Amino acid sequence: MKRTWQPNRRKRAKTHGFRARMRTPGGRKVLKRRRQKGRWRLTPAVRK
Amino acid sequence: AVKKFKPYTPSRRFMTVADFSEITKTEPEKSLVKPLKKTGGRNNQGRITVRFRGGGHKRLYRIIDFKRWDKVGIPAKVAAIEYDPNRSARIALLHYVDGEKRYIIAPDGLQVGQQVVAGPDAPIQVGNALPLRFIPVGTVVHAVELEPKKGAKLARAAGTSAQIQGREGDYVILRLPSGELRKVHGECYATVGAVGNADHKNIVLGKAGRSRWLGRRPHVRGAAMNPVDHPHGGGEGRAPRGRPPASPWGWQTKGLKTRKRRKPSSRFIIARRKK
RNA sequence: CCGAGGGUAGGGCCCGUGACUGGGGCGAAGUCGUAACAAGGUAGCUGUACCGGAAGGUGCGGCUGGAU
RNA sequence: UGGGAGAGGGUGGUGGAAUUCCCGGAGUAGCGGUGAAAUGCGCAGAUACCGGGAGGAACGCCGAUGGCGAAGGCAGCCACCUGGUCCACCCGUGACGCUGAGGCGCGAAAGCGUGGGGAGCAAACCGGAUUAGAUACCCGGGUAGUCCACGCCCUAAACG
RNA sequence: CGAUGUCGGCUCGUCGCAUCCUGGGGCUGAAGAAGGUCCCAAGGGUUGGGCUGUUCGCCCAUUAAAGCGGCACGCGAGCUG
RNA sequence: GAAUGCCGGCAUGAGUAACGAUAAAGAGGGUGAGAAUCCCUCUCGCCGUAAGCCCAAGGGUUCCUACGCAAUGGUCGUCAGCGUAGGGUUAGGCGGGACCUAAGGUGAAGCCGAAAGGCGUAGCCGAAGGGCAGCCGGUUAAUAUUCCGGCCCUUCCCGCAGGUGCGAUGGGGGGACGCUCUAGGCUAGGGGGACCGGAGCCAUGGACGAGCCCGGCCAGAAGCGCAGGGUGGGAGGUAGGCAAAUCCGCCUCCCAACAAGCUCUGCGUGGUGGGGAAGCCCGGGUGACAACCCCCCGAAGCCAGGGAGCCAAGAAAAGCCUCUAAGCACAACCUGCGGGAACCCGUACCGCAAACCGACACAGGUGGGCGGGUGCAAGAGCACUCAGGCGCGCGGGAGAACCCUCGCCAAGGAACUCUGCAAGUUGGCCCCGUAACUUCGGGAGAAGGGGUGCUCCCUGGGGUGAUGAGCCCCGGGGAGCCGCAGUGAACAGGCUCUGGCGACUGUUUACCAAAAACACAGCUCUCUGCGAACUCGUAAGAGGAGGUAUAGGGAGCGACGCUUGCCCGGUGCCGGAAGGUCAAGGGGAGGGGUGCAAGCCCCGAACCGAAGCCCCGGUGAACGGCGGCCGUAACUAUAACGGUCCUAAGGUAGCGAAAUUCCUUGUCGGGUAAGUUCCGACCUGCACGAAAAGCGUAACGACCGGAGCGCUGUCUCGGCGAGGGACCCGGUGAAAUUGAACUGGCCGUGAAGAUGCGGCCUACCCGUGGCAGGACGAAAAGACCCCGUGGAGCUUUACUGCAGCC
RNA sequence: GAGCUAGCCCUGGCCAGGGUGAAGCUGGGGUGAGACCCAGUGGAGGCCCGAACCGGUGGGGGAUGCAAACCCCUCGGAUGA
Ligand SMILES: O=C(N[C@H](CO)[C@H](O)c1ccc([N+](=O)[O-])cc1)C(Cl)Cl
Ligand SMILES: [Mg+2]
Ligand SMILES: [Mg+2]
Ligand SMILES: [Mg+2]
Ligand SMILES: [Mg+2]
Ligand SMILES: [Mg+2]
Ligand SMILES: [Mg+2]
Ligand SMILES: [Mg+2]
Ligand SMILES: [Mg+2]
Ligand SMILES: [Mg+2]
Ligand SMILES: [Mg+2]
Ligand SMILES: [Mg+2]
Ligand SMILES: [Mg+2]
Ligand SMILES: [Mg+2]
Ligand SMILES: [Mg+2]
Ligand SMILES: [Mg+2]
Ligand SMILES: [Mg+2]
Ligand SMILES: [Mg+2]
Ligand SMILES: [Mg+2]
Ligand SMILES: [Mg+2]
Ligand SMILES: [Mg+2]
Ligand SMILES: [Mg+2]
Ligand SMILES: [Mg+2]
Ligand SMILES: [Mg+2]
Ligand SMILES: [Mg+2]
Ligand SMILES: [Mg+2]
Ligand SMILES: [Mg+2]
Ligand SMILES: [Mg+2]
Ligand SMILES: [Mg+2]
Ligand SMILES: [Mg+2]
Ligand SMILES: [Mg+2]
Ligand SMILES: [Mg+2]
Ligand SMILES: [Mg+2]
Ligand SMILES: [Mg+2]
Ligand SMILES: [Mg+2]
Ligand SMILES: [Mg+2]
Ligand SMILES: [Mg+2]
Ligand SMILES: [Mg+2]
Ligand SMILES: [Mg+2]
Ligand SMILES: [Mg+2]
Ligand SMILES: [Mg+2]
Ligand SMILES: [Mg+2]
Ligand SMILES: [Mg+2]
Ligand SMILES: [Mg+2]
Ligand SMILES: [Mg+2]
Ligand SMILES: [Mg+2]
Ligand SMILES: [Mg+2]
Ligand SMILES: [Mg+2]
Ligand SMILES: [Mg+2]
Ligand SMILES: [Mg+2]
Ligand SMILES: [Mg+2]
Ligand SMILES: [Mg+2]
Ligand SMILES: [Mg+2]
Ligand SMILES: [Mg+2]
Ligand SMILES: [Mg+2]
Ligand SMILES: [Mg+2]
Ligand SMILES: [Mg+2]
Ligand SMILES: [Mg+2]
Ligand SMILES: [Mg+2]
Ligand SMILES: [Mg+2]
Ligand SMILES: [Mg+2]
Ligand SMILES: [Mg+2]
Ligand SMILES: [Mg+2]
Ligand SMILES: [Mg+2]
Ligand SMILES: [Mg+2]
Ligand SMILES: [Mg+2]
Ligand SMILES: [Mg+2]
Ligand SMILES: [Mg+2]
Ligand SMILES: [Mg+2]
Ligand SMILES: [Mg+2]
Ligand SMILES: [Mg+2]
Ligand SMILES: [Mg+2]
Ligand SMILES: [Mg+2]
Ligand SMILES: [Mg+2]
Ligand SMILES: [Mg+2]
Ligand SMILES: [Mg+2]
Ligand SMILES: [Mg+2]
Ligand SMILES: [Mg+2]
Ligand SMILES: [Mg+2]
Ligand SMILES: [Mg+2]
Ligand SMILES: [Mg+2]
Ligand SMILES: [Mg+2]
Ligand SMILES: [Mg+2]
Ligand SMILES: [Mg+2]
Ligand SMILES: [Mg+2]
Ligand SMILES: [Mg+2]
Ligand SMILES: [Mg+2]
Ligand SMILES: [Mg+2]
Ligand SMILES: [Mg+2]
Ligand SMILES: [Mg+2]
Ligand SMILES: [Mg+2]
Ligand SMILES: [Mg+2]
Ligand SMILES: [Mg+2]
Ligand SMILES: [Mg+2]
Ligand SMILES: [Mg+2]
Ligand SMILES: [Mg+2]
Ligand SMILES: [Mg+2]
Ligand SMILES: [Mg+2]
Ligand SMILES: [Mg+2]
Ligand SMILES: [Mg+2]
Ligand SMILES: [Mg+2]
Ligand SMILES: [Mg+2]
Ligand SMILES: [Mg+2]
Ligand SMILES: [Mg+2]
Ligand SMILES: [Mg+2]
Ligand SMILES: [Mg+2]
Ligand SMILES: [Mg+2]
Ligand SMILES: [Mg+2]
Ligand SMILES: [Mg+2]
Ligand SMILES: [Mg+2]
Ligand SMILES: [Mg+2]
Ligand SMILES: [Mg+2]
Ligand SMILES: [Mg+2]
Ligand SMILES: [Mg+2]
Ligand SMILES: [Mg+2]
Ligand SMILES: [Mg+2]
Ligand SMILES: [Mg+2]
Ligand SMILES: [Mg+2]
Ligand SMILES: [Mg+2]
Ligand SMILES: [Mg+2]
Ligand SMILES: [Mg+2]
Ligand SMILES: [Mg+2]
Ligand SMILES: [Mg+2]
Ligand SMILES: [Mg+2]
Ligand SMILES: [Mg+2]
Ligand SMILES: [Mg+2]
Ligand SMILES: [Mg+2]
Ligand SMILES: [Mg+2]
Ligand SMILES: [Mg+2]
Ligand SMILES: [Mg+2]
Ligand SMILES: [Mg+2]
Ligand SMILES: [Mg+2]
Ligand SMILES: [Mg+2]
Ligand SMILES: [Mg+2]
Ligand SMILES: [Mg+2]
Ligand SMILES: [Mg+2]
Ligand SMILES: [Mg+2]
Ligand SMILES: [Mg+2]
Ligand SMILES: [Mg+2]
Ligand SMILES: [Mg+2]
Ligand SMILES: [Mg+2]
Ligand SMILES: [Mg+2]
Ligand SMILES: [Mg+2]
Ligand SMILES: [Mg+2]
Ligand SMILES: [Mg+2]
Ligand SMILES: [Mg+2]
Ligand SMILES: [Mg+2]
Ligand SMILES: [Mg+2]
Ligand SMILES: [Mg+2]
Ligand SMILES: [Mg+2]
Ligand SMILES: [Mg+2]
Ligand SMILES: [Mg+2]
Ligand SMILES: [Mg+2]
Ligand SMILES: [Mg+2]
Ligand SMILES: [Mg+2]
Ligand SMILES: [Mg+2]
Ligand SMILES: [Mg+2]
Ligand SMILES: [Mg+2]
Ligand SMILES: [Mg+2]
Ligand SMILES: [Mg+2]
Ligand SMILES: [Mg+2]
Ligand SMILES: [Mg+2]
Ligand SMILES: [Mg+2]
Ligand SMILES: [Mg+2]
Ligand SMILES: [Mg+2]
Ligand SMILES: [Mg+2]
Ligand SMILES: [Mg+2]
Ligand SMILES: [Mg+2]
Ligand SMILES: [Mg+2]
Ligand SMILES: [Mg+2]
Ligand SMILES: [Mg+2]
Ligand SMILES: [Mg+2]
Ligand SMILES: [Mg+2]
Ligand SMILES: [Mg+2]
Ligand SMILES: [Mg+2]
Ligand SMILES: [Mg+2]
Ligand SMILES: [Mg+2]
Ligand SMILES: [Mg+2]
Ligand SMILES: [Mg+2]
Ligand SMILES: [Mg+2]
Ligand SMILES: [Mg+2]
Ligand SMILES: [Mg+2]
Ligand SMILES: [Mg+2]
Ligand SMILES: [Mg+2]
Ligand SMILES: [Mg+2]
Ligand SMILES: [Mg+2]
Ligand SMILES: [Mg+2]
Ligand SMILES: [Mg+2]
Ligand SMILES: [Mg+2]
Ligand SMILES: [Mg+2]
Ligand SMILES: [Mg+2]
Ligand SMILES: [Mg+2]
Ligand SMILES: [Mg+2]
Ligand SMILES: [Mg+2]
Ligand SMILES: [Mg+2]
Ligand SMILES: [Mg+2]
Ligand SMILES: [Mg+2]
Ligand SMILES: [Mg+2]
Ligand SMILES: [Mg+2]
Ligand SMILES: [Mg+2]
Ligand SMILES: [Mg+2]
Ligand SMILES: [Mg+2]
Ligand SMILES: [Mg+2]
Ligand SMILES: [Mg+2]
Ligand SMILES: [Mg+2]
Ligand SMILES: [Mg+2]
Ligand SMILES: [Mg+2]
Ligand SMILES: [Mg+2]
Ligand SMILES: [Mg+2]
Ligand SMILES: [Mg+2]
Ligand SMILES: [Mg+2]
Ligand SMILES: [Mg+2]
Ligand SMILES: [Mg+2]
Ligand SMILES: [Mg+2]
Ligand SMILES: [Mg+2]
Ligand SMILES: [Mg+2]
Ligand SMILES: [Mg+2]
Ligand SMILES: [Mg+2]
Ligand SMILES: [Mg+2]
Ligand SMILES: [Mg+2]
Ligand SMILES: [Mg+2]
Ligand SMILES: [Mg+2]
Ligand SMILES: [Mg+2]
Ligand SMILES: [Mg+2]
Ligand SMILES: [Mg+2]
Ligand SMILES: [Mg+2]
Ligand SMILES: [Mg+2]
Ligand SMILES: [Mg+2]
Ligand SMILES: [Mg+2]
Ligand SMILES: [Mg+2]
Ligand SMILES: [Mg+2]
Ligand SMILES: [Mg+2]
Ligand SMILES: [Mg+2]
Ligand SMILES: [Mg+2]
Ligand SMILES: [Mg+2]
Ligand SMILES: [Mg+2]
Ligand SMILES: [Mg+2]
Ligand SMILES: [Mg+2]
Ligand SMILES: [Mg+2]
Ligand SMILES: [Mg+2]
Ligand SMILES: [Mg+2]
Ligand SMILES: [Mg+2]
Ligand SMILES: [Mg+2]
Ligand SMILES: [Mg+2]
Ligand SMILES: [Mg+2]
Ligand SMILES: [Mg+2]
Ligand SMILES: [Mg+2]
Ligand SMILES: [Mg+2]
Ligand SMILES: [Mg+2]
Ligand SMILES: [Mg+2]
Ligand SMILES: [Mg+2]
Ligand SMILES: [Mg+2]
Ligand SMILES: [Mg+2]
Ligand SMILES: [Mg+2]
Ligand SMILES: [Mg+2]
Ligand SMILES: [Mg+2]
Ligand SMILES: [Mg+2]
Ligand SMILES: [Mg+2]
Ligand SMILES: [Mg+2]
Ligand SMILES: [Mg+2]
């Protein structure tokens, strides 16, 4: 049946993407935390 | 002259439609239409603030002339009478001798090819707009401004009208469509006649699908819900109200008045509606 | 081929009968009231409507086949 | 052909008297109601009185033992549309007449549908009183209805 | 109670005997036939339907008879629901 | 040494289940160390509105070639979507961007909020919508509307020539729109040809034939032809289109009007450029100078912005055309022609799936286009087949039980069972015929019956064409033939009677309930005069609504029919400028602390003083409520009638053992051989009852009862047969569970149900296929139940607050 | 976090074939005029049958599954809420 993951590149980029995070107090804290933790990717990769 | 149908489906048995007899032009004036942005009942927050709205037929908004003191003394010809889906009244397309074109609400009895005019000395004739002070007592009017130059506010739906009862200083006394007696300032414009399409109220929608066409989504009784949802929610089996009948938000809904007490316009209302 | 009739299926008219039910007729001396006949003690009657244990009452209009 | 009388019918206007309610003024201890009362209303200011307003329904006098219509029925006043009818003259048609099973239309009230309207009145209903009772008669309230439009109903002591 | 699945049915039996029938008896208010009552006896047998979820019970048509109980009210790692 | 402890390792179950659709395989020949599994050929089977082909998303080298097989592949592997390496994606015209706007998002102005932030007009962003210029063929191992070839086209820049008041982000036009139905003409696609081209074939009884078999086109600029779309021309006036305007709008006049002209598409033709089969021979060659023609069918596509009808009344903006404004008229714009200029990103491959979403090469899920032929009335249905694609990545045997899916069955025919559950039956089309009831539509495919193939003969009308022929479509009558059987296979209602509930089509507990529940048109009450009420928000601001009482919110009821009674004492709500109570505040009689005093400071009575509450009324489709006892009739019985107590008032019409009735399988009647169910009645209704509506109701229902007919493996009562498993052999090889075990029966005992204790009995050691009585078998720290001064949802006249409102 | 699901907003797309035959319109009849009747035309509808598509009624199978909701048979809707 129809499962929950239905990939959509524009959806992915517009929702979790770098510019979405920077636009918002909480999203910037996301970027700030993932930098402090040393994440290699701060944001989900998507082909665009 | 509401039209019936033979019972050739279960729903056609009761359905009635308007006869559309007065309509003479079945496509709108292109320079006068705008896109009418549906809300679904949602506000600028995305939140439903009026329940059970959405899903109706697409409509274009037809701009209407609710001022008419815009063109004092300039007569116009009634070019056509048209269907307007944003309102129960029909609308009349006016060709001013100016060349300008405008829509008004089409009063009852208004004929295509006749002339209307607005102003302090327009004839007292169906379709003409004057300040209220210059309209003789006893006259039936519609599209009544409520305050000078603010736009027609009262008696705009199909069949409705207000009557001029008397005068008092700068104000006239109207009996509104609801039967309330109210003082409206004499410089407020109004239009001789009653609104047309008085048969409108006799239309029998006929089936649930018809309400859906109009953008009306199914209304859920509170008694049909659970207590997380409504004062009337819950109970094993059916249940009477078991408390004073109430809205989803808990306020009482059989009798409880709701007009604000200290509202400044109270000085201008003579008799609240009756019946 | 037609054909007495037999069979299958579905209709129409009539008769009989049926738990129970409706009112009708009748029946020397039952129970309740007293509507009508006198102005019958609220003139009667009337078509209709609503109501009432019951006769009946009341509303609307009509008739005199009503009195003084 | 020339005239006549008439609440004959339909539409639309519009006139005053009265009732009710509302507003203002003035005024105080009751008013109302009956056979007598009581319910009811009234010092939160009624009744009685004056001025204003709103709304519905019915048209006093004239009015009659009257008039009109086929009947049911029709009553302020005005205009318009319209029917029946009578008289004069003796002009025209030339028996073209009578009645009429069916059919069709009309048909008081009450009632029914859908809108409207609602002052007065008032089935139902409530209360007061009377009474052995009083699902009545009398009194205080009062909803349909009574009014308008369209559509039904088609009854009668629709009787001379 | 860190789980012993709980009515009825179906299937499959097996046991007790306070025995429904069949076999053997004594008493009889046992003429005969047919019963009643008690004793001995558990080898075998103990039907098909209507109603109800029903167990049970009533009813129909039969029968030699249409027995009563136990087995976690036998049997859901066998079925049904 | 234990914590259903933690991490890791390794056992048991076990050579056990399984190896993922029952579309299916066999053989020969290659290769290789090794082959059921890789390659080739022949035979067989499966899909074919796909299981084929082309797009979009998503995926991201999986593409092609060489080398290779440790692991991955459910077996094998020489093979592969795997390992290593090399190669491969080419655009002014395809798609997106340098164009437009949609919701929405963002947001100079501006508004709001402790902060973070929230809004917000214009503007900007935003597409699978608008707009915009490329078709056919060839080529590569792998890209192609991209390279090549042929024939077309767009914009930008510059110049030449001609023409014109040129000029815009501003005005106007246009762009520009629904649903259903639909005309004419075409194209796509398809069928046939006794015509044209073709390698060949004659078999096994016959055929050298009007035989068989294969193919018979595609793209094309200008011009031309056919079919369509779009559009009146002139003149005068002019105050409107937020400046101007010759434009547009409005008024008038003349003329034109189912046309025509102009304009723009579609289709046809068209210089020219391509393609071109079977077969035969090693993707290629040949066929081949290939032929490329006629007839018919024919779109849902095209002409298109076409026509008609209808109500629920159907985007925007740019491109484009026109108007003028500053300006400029040595400019500029328009037309034609010529030269130059033309950027960025995508392009491989998978794409109903082994490459996407489901942990897997997973029987699931995934939007658009094409989707051939024949027959069956039609069709995208069904059967078979084309092109193309597959046989589903373990096999080989055997022919037990048992399971699954399937076929048949003597006599019976629901006796099965909670229930005809399940499975039979029926089954398409044509014709005949069809009841109660009804809201007149319906019920209706009611029911029930008849026909159905093939052959010859006669004949009716329509399309194309020509009026005929041919092809094609709908028939009509007569005579025959065969079989058990003619919708001969596949696809395709069993019917009826009668109740309950709900009017109806719809909706729902994703994944145990599809219903009588929700919704529904419709009815009523109620609030709301507009900066409405109400809702979301602290606010600003939104929705309501660019609506205005024939409208909007809330509530109940639930099509329709006939109806909806009595109670306002309590609660609610509505009305009530009196009266009672009433907080802050006003007021300050009169006290007190202190100070030598002036003073400073404190307490404080009457009285004035809102809402609310009290109080007086109203109000039921507001919350709600609608009695008890005793007596009485000339047979008995029962009480129309009476007495009395209480109430705010004592349940009306209608209905009633009911989806409600406890006693209960009430009683009587019907149906049955028999009926706790069903239906009709009665009424002592435990405990119906009138918008939490009452009683009905045609039609409707995968709802729930009861009955009958038809027919059956449901059953008496089972039997046989088929295939997939189970079983055996080769390959690969799990699981929960598990204190250890050398793990029998009885009768007892024991914490009360013992393989493990006692006494007896029985018993050689170890497996394999089976069955499930036990191991109080497994699974899940019982959901029930209780306990915890544990938690959470929900309610209210529990307590106490808060929003909101007064 | 609304790439699942629920509602709404914007913009597109999809629904083989067959059946029934409303209004209107035309004509005929009818009448003083009418209503109205009949035939033809017409093509309405939360109309009917049935694929795609959307569902999920009953039963069976599956139950360490092909699958953490699947499979087979059967069944509802299919121009509309
Ligand atoms: O809870 C169950 N049964 C328990 C066993 O732990 C017990 O046997 C039981 C069964 C039935 C019962 N009853 O009918 O009341 C009570 C307890 C089973 Cl349903 Cl899992
Ligand atoms: Mg889903
Ligand atoms: Mg995307
Ligand atoms: Mg996307
Ligand atoms: Mg997205
Ligand atoms: Mg976002
Ligand atoms: Mg982003
Ligand atoms: Mg911050
Ligand atoms: Mg910050
Ligand atoms: Mg990481
Ligand atoms: Mg790094
Ligand atoms: Mg991140
Ligand atoms: Mg109708
Ligand atoms: Mg009708
Ligand atoms: Mg109209
Ligand atoms: Mg526009
Ligand atoms: Mg809006
Ligand atoms: Mg917004
Ligand atoms: Mg936001
Ligand atoms: Mg709301
Ligand atoms: Mg809404
Ligand atoms: Mg309108
Ligand atoms: Mg409106
Ligand atoms: Mg005013
Ligand atoms: Mg209405
Ligand atoms: Mg609408
Ligand atoms: Mg509604
Ligand atoms: Mg509702
Ligand atoms: Mg509920
Ligand atoms: Mg509920
Ligand atoms: Mg919630
Ligand atoms: Mg709560
Ligand atoms: Mg609550
Ligand atoms: Mg409740
Ligand atoms: Mg409830
Ligand atoms: Mg209840
Ligand atoms: Mg409930
Ligand atoms: Mg209650
Ligand atoms: Mg309440
Ligand atoms: Mg409020
Ligand atoms: Mg009012
Ligand atoms: Mg015989
Ligand atoms: Mg009398
Ligand atoms: Mg008397
Ligand atoms: Mg009398
Ligand atoms: Mg009375
Ligand atoms: Mg007094
Ligand atoms: Mg006083
Ligand atoms: Mg009035
Ligand atoms: Mg004469
Ligand atoms: Mg009357
Ligand atoms: Mg009384
Ligand atoms: Mg007395
Ligand atoms: Mg009244
Ligand atoms: Mg009458
Ligand atoms: Mg326990
Ligand atoms: Mg355990
Ligand atoms: Mg356990
Ligand atoms: Mg013996
Ligand atoms: Mg004897
Ligand atoms: Mg003895
Ligand atoms: Mg024995
Ligand atoms: Mg029994
Ligand atoms: Mg028992
Ligand atoms: Mg019993
Ligand atoms: Mg015997
Ligand atoms: Mg026993
Ligand atoms: Mg016991
Ligand atoms: Mg017991
Ligand atoms: Mg047991
Ligand atoms: Mg058991
Ligand atoms: Mg079980
Ligand atoms: Mg059991
Ligand atoms: Mg067990
Ligand atoms: Mg067990
Ligand atoms: Mg220890
Ligand atoms: Mg341990
Ligand atoms: Mg632990
Ligand atoms: Mg561990
Ligand atoms: Mg380790
Ligand atoms: Mg481990
Ligand atoms: Mg290990
Ligand atoms: Mg082992
Ligand atoms: Mg084993
Ligand atoms: Mg296994
Ligand atoms: Mg497996
Ligand atoms: Mg299959
Ligand atoms: Mg199979
Ligand atoms: Mg072979
Ligand atoms: Mg091999
Ligand atoms: Mg090998
Ligand atoms: Mg082989
Ligand atoms: Mg091969
Ligand atoms: Mg095919
Ligand atoms: Mg991937
Ligand atoms: Mg390998
Ligand atoms: Mg290997
Ligand atoms: Mg290696
Ligand atoms: Mg492997
Ligand atoms: Mg695998
Ligand atoms: Mg090798
Ligand atoms: Mg490549
Ligand atoms: Mg190119
Ligand atoms: Mg550039
Ligand atoms: Mg833009
Ligand atoms: Mg600012
Ligand atoms: Mg900010
Ligand atoms: Mg954006
Ligand atoms: Mg953009
Ligand atoms: Mg685009
Ligand atoms: Mg392009
Ligand atoms: Mg081209
Ligand atoms: Mg190519
Ligand atoms: Mg337009
Ligand atoms: Mg438009
Ligand atoms: Mg569009
Ligand atoms: Mg429409
Ligand atoms: Mg056509
Ligand atoms: Mg072509
Ligand atoms: Mg064809
Ligand atoms: Mg061509
Ligand atoms: Mg001008
Ligand atoms: Mg050659
Ligand atoms: Mg299509
Ligand atoms: Mg088109
Ligand atoms: Mg816009
Ligand atoms: Mg110059
Ligand atoms: Mg020019
Ligand atoms: Mg650039
Ligand atoms: Mg490519
Ligand atoms: Mg592909
Ligand atoms: Mg598929
Ligand atoms: Mg696809
Ligand atoms: Mg693949
Ligand atoms: Mg993969
Ligand atoms: Mg997942
Ligand atoms: Mg596989
Ligand atoms: Mg798959
Ligand atoms: Mg073909
Ligand atoms: Mg067919
Ligand atoms: Mg296979
Ligand atoms: Mg397959
Ligand atoms: Mg074997
Ligand atoms: Mg067979
Ligand atoms: Mg056979
Ligand atoms: Mg048989
Ligand atoms: Mg039978
Ligand atoms: Mg039989
Ligand atoms: Mg049976
Ligand atoms: Mg049995
Ligand atoms: Mg059942
Ligand atoms: Mg049954
Ligand atoms: Mg069958
Ligand atoms: Mg069939
Ligand atoms: Mg019948
Ligand atoms: Mg019939
Ligand atoms: Mg019947
Ligand atoms: Mg019936
Ligand atoms: Mg009928
Ligand atoms: Mg038939
Ligand atoms: Mg025949
Ligand atoms: Mg044959
Ligand atoms: Mg069928
Ligand atoms: Mg229903
Ligand atoms: Mg329901
Ligand atoms: Mg009902
Ligand atoms: Mg109903
Ligand atoms: Mg309903
Ligand atoms: Mg439907
Ligand atoms: Mg659930
Ligand atoms: Mg569910
Ligand atoms: Mg679930
Ligand atoms: Mg289920
Ligand atoms: Mg349920
Ligand atoms: Mg259903
Ligand atoms: Mg529901
Ligand atoms: Mg309903
Ligand atoms: Mg109703
Ligand atoms: Mg109403
Ligand atoms: Mg707020
Ligand atoms: Mg707005
Ligand atoms: Mg409303
Ligand atoms: Mg509303
Ligand atoms: Mg409902
Ligand atoms: Mg009826
Ligand atoms: Mg009360
Ligand atoms: Mg009261
Ligand atoms: Mg009260
Ligand atoms: Mg106060
Ligand atoms: Mg109560
Ligand atoms: Mg009460
Ligand atoms: Mg006596
Ligand atoms: Mg009554
Ligand atoms: Mg009863
Ligand atoms: Mg009942
Ligand atoms: Mg019930
Ligand atoms: Mg009850
Ligand atoms: Mg009972
Ligand atoms: Mg019982
Ligand atoms: Mg019985
Ligand atoms: Mg009987
Ligand atoms: Mg009884
Ligand atoms: Mg209630
Ligand atoms: Mg009923
Ligand atoms: Mg019914
Ligand atoms: Mg019915
Ligand atoms: Mg249904
Ligand atoms: Mg159903
Ligand atoms: Mg039965
Ligand atoms: Mg039968
Ligand atoms: Mg069997
Ligand atoms: Mg077999
Ligand atoms: Mg062996
Ligand atoms: Mg092995
Ligand atoms: Mg392996
Ligand atoms: Mg041990
Ligand atoms: Mg040991
Ligand atoms: Mg052992
Ligand atoms: Mg042993
Ligand atoms: Mg013990
Ligand atoms: Mg023991
Ligand atoms: Mg032992
Ligand atoms: Mg030992
Ligand atoms: Mg010992
Ligand atoms: Mg021992
Ligand atoms: Mg021992
Ligand atoms: Mg032993
Ligand atoms: Mg073995
Ligand atoms: Mg074994
Ligand atoms: Mg066992
Ligand atoms: Mg067992
Ligand atoms: Mg066990
Ligand atoms: Mg245990
Ligand atoms: Mg056990
Ligand atoms: Mg478990
Ligand atoms: Mg625990
Ligand atoms: Mg526990
Ligand atoms: Mg637990
Ligand atoms: Mg307990
Ligand atoms: Mg405590
Ligand atoms: Mg404690
Ligand atoms: Mg606690
Ligand atoms: Mg809590
Ligand atoms: Mg979503
Ligand atoms: Mg998605
Ligand atoms: Mg469809
Ligand atoms: Mg169709
Ligand atoms: Mg037919
Ligand atoms: Mg027809
Ligand atoms: Mg027409
Ligand atoms: Mg339909
Ligand atoms: Mg049909
Ligand atoms: Mg589904
Ligand atoms: Mg299913
Ligand atoms: Mg079945
Ligand atoms: Mg499962
Ligand atoms: Mg399935
Ligand atoms: Mg199926
Ligand atoms: Mg269907
Ligand atoms: Mg269809």
